Amino acid sequence: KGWTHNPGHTRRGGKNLAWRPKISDAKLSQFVPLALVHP
Amino acid sequence: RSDNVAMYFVEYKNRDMSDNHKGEDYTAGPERFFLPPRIIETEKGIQRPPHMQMAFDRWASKFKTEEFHHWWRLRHAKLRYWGVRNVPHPSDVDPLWTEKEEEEWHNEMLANT
Amino acid sequence: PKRKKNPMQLRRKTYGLHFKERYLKLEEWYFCPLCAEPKKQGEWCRREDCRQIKP
Amino acid sequence: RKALQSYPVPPRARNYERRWSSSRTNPYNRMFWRTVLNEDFARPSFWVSDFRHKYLAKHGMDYQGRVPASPAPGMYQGFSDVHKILANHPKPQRESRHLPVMPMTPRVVFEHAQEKRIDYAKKMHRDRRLVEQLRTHEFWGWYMKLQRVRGRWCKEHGVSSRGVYGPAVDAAELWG
Amino acid sequence: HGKPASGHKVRTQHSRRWWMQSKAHHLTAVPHEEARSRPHFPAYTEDVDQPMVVPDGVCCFNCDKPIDGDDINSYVWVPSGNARVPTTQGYFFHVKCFKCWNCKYRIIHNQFYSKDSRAWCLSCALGRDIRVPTRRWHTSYVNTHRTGSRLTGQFFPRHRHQMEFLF
Amino acid sequence: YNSFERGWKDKTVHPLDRRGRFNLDEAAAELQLDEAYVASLYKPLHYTYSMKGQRYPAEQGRTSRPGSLAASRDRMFPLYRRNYKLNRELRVLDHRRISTD
RNA sequence: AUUGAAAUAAUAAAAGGUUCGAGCAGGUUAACAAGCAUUAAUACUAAAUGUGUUUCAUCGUCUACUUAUUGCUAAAUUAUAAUUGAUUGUUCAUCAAAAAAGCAAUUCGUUAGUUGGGUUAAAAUCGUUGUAAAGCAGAUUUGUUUAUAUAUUUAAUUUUUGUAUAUAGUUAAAAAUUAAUAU
RNA sequence: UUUAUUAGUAGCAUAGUAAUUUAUUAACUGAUUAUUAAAGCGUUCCAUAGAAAAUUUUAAAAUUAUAACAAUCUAAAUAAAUAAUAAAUUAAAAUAAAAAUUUUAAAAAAAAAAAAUUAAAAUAGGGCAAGUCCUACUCUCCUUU
RNA sequence: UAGAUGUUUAAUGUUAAUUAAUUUAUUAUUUUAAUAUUUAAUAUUUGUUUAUACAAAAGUAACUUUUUUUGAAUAUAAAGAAUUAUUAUUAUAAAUAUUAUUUUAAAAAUAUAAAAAUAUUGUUAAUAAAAUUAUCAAGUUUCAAAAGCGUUUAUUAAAU
RNA sequence: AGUUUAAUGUUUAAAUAUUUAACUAGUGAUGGCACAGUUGUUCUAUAUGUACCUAUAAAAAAUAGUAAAAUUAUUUUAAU
RNA sequence: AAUCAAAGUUAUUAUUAAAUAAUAUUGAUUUUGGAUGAAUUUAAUUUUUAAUUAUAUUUUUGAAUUUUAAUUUUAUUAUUUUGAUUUAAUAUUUUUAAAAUAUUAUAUAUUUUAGAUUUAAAUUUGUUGUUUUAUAUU
Ligand SMILES: [Zn+2]
Ligand SMILES: [Zn+2]
Ligand SMILES: [Zn+2]
Repeated sequence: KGWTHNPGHTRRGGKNLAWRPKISDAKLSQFVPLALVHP
Repeated sequence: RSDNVAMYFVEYKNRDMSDNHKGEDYTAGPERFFLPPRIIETEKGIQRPPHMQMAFDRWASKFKTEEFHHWWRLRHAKLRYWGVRNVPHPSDVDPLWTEKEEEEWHNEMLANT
Repeated sequence: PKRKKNPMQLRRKTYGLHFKERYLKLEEWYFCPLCAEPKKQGEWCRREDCRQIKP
Repeated sequence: RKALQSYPVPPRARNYERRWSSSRTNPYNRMFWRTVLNEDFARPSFWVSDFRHKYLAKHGMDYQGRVPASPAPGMYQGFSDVHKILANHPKPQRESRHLPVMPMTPRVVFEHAQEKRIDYAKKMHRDRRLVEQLRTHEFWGWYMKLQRVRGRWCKEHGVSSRGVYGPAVDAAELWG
Repeated sequence: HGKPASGHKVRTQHSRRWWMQSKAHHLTAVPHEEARSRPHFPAYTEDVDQPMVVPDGVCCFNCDKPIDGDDINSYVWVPSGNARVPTTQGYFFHVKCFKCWNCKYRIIHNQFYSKDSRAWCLSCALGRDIRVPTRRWHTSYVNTHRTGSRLTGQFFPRHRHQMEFLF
Repeated sequence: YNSFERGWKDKTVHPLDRRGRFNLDEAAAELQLDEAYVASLYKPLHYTYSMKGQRYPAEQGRTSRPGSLAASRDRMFPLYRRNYKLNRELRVLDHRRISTD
């Protein structure tokens, strides 16, 4: 009842790297433009 | 007809250099299975090695009896007990080899006469 | 089977290239010049002429 | 299940019982050692073990001799199925002096029907090998005609029957 | 305290005290613990050392009539291991001369007692008197031509026979 | 099977036992064994002696059919007719051999 | 209406629950095992096999065992398994279990409840589903969408100096040994 | 409170993995000592052999590690049964629900193997209702010897 | 449109006084009973090759002409599991018959295991009574608990 | 070599068979005929007495409205 | 790729069933015994193969009930000689067995696409389509 051959929490579906890049939201949030001006 | 297994005809290569099957024909099987195979008429003048064609009729000798003509009659009852379609009744299976088919061959051994 | 199949279920059976290729295909053939009988290629008779030179 | 009293002779193999014992064969060779070794096991078979009690009374002694077998004529005349009040011996006789004759009980006749069907079986086997020692005996005798007529033919036609090579590959007595 | 202390006798044929009580003590060398165990005897006693053939000066022990040489299994050839004394090989009897001489019925369980060159039934030859069997009276149950006697006696290594591994 | 289509035929009848043609009665004369008896050795013992046996139904022969006459089990299989002289002479106990009075 | 008790392997005709979209009483006092509102969901555990969560500084979640198979801890391996949730008809049956018994225990008895040894656990896969495939191809790929992802059983370097009573930090080698493209 | 002999955490009502000792790297094992055992107990106890446990130890079954097709069990051609079957063109998938497990409703999407769902199951498992059954004893009642 | 405020059949349908177009309108979404489908392009089936005993029950789908004896009479091949199926019906006896029913070009499971280095119980509720073998098929030992060897429908300190 | 186990089989070749473990020593027992249903038999398990002992077979209309399954005819004409 | 809505006729053969009717009846489907019988025996004071015109009484208070109808008088146990009469029912087998309309990136049959959706019955004791039954044809 232990020792999985497959360690880690690599999710199943969210793999497109364009609409869900594998970047920790801690390091990805710093690009969310909270002063967005041109559009 | 009994299953879609294919049927190849494996034959040894050149027989015109043989000594036993010199000019035989295989377009059709022997009539009764104890009868020697039809020969190409262009080479009808062929005789065989005796040890081959004297031991054959030694074997073919058992089907020329009536005890096999009883085992033939009988077998047709088995194939009906096991019902196999299209098997004639053992009452109309008149023998393979017979006395009328005896007279030719004893007079076809004119070599030893 | 927890349901019976309407024909439109039985009819989808006849669309895949498995039904078609198994049942509904005509075989390519031609006349064996020696036997004058229909014949497929690569197959021959039990007969000297048909067996020496493949018709 | 076909009560044993129906069989001419009681059956040879006698099946028993014993959910926790699985073996067809009755253990003979144990029923034999007892009986041969212990005299008492089998009931005396009255006569051969009477005739004392009739010697002791009339002679004042133990018989002290081997008792005659084959009970005297006239003994056990009212008995009908003796077979136990005896050994399996026949009912002795009448009280006569006529030559001994087996009273053809249904049992004795059956034994006759064995010793004829024993001679029958040993005769159907004894002459299978007698004709089997013609078929194979004469097949060989004929087969050597074959290797002779093949032996004669294979010299004029020169087929050495030893490969594509000439005898010069043989004379080396190697593989080649 | 595993509870079901009364049991099935589950072992027994899985012991080493068993493996020594299953052997046969036959007439071979086969020191011990090497003889066959389940059937108690090896099939096909090889006898290349001495050919073990039926002799020519052969005769019935019980009847004394000469016996067919070897073309037949009408004779019950009991080779009592190495016998020599009854004949060059062991006692010989036609199948129908295999009865007890004194009581004249069959030799029950086939153990006979050679009384002065006439096989006597063990029970009569022993003094007992019950003198008629049930099944077959005047013909024993025996096998013919040693085929019933090859459960015992003289398997292949009948001696030291070390010629094998020596030079 | 040199058939190219297996069936109740072209099943090579004996692809062994090449030593055919046994003249039993002729050979039985050498052994002096009652020619009628020897030939019985070489067919299932059902067919000759009064023994319990299993027969095929076609072997039994049919009633007179519209297509074929009554084909008795004998006239189609002559050498299978039981010989009850040869049975009795060999297998059954005669009154004679046990006549005691 | 003319006594009181039992499981009898109790049953037959019905619905309706123990294991729950909500309840109850006995774990350091208090947060938690869990005797009543549904409903062929037809026991706990193990094996295998997944999963969406959520949880500090990269960033994070692969331990294997002993005793008992109860389940969850104790505790041994230097150092020791995040927490929730949905999960097991595929696999076992150990437990729990239906006069086969027995022990102590309650019964006037029939019997009842602890404990131990016993005690079938199962059908041709139709739909969905998914893994593959459809015989095809001179060519990976524009966009869909992703079983697929480098580390969590620790060494030896090297800087052990910075800082202070001991001493860090990028890395590298080795180890856990394997590679991945539908028109 | 028969409880003396005797064995006693034992198929011994809980208390428990009994407390000690060993044994194991780790002892809910098992064995030992004694001994107030919820209420064993003289038909007790000892002795005890193939049985079921506990060690030690050795060992071929492919026991973990571990994955490792040699063998036999085609397709096609032929014959043609079975459980089950209200329907389907929806079925997916995500989310809320409201009585329920979720299934619906709604929104919003968008050939062959395996057993996740549909009932992959049979049939066991409950407990309640009315009905009948069967067994039991100081309290009910006949046919009763 | 069409009575009205929603649950008790309309019948001279050949004038049951019939006589060439009555065009019969009346049919129970389940029950059994009979058919037909689905599962089903299927599950089973598949006939290539040969190691002899004889009784009685049991049958009688059963053909007939065949030479039974020296007995009057009497009668001699075939079962049961629903079947031509697992299936030597073991009453006997015997021992060399060249007696004769088994489709086929693949990998998944699975039934199954030839072969093969290490490791030896770490697997598991629990290894060790667990097919055959010519490499000839067998674990040893200690302790504790435990009677008789028979006998049992959930197989034993059952009952003898 | 037919029988306390295990695998396979799971409408299976079987409404118990295949392979296999165990066991196997019956002068005391598959077996002449004999006991029959409120009862036989029981080395006693409420077991069996012809493939569920609740015996079969036979004869009833027992009860079942006290949450079982059903109960056949559209176009209506007073409500709760 | 995908759909597409779809065939009502066998052809040919003749004296049962059911109730009813108030005349017979020693046990239906070979030839007892076949020694000479002892072996081929079903009988007795009870709602029975016997079948009875009232609502008052009386009654364990509650399932219990009415007495000749004309004394041999007809309510009585029954068919051949109208295919025996009548009315209801009607077949059963042999071998028959059939057919040409809706897309082209997908919710469900209407031609002109879009609109459209409890399958019903029960059960709902409004735990209010509560997990029950139905493959279809007659
Ligand atoms: Zn041709
Ligand atoms: Zn002799
Ligand atoms: Zn003697």
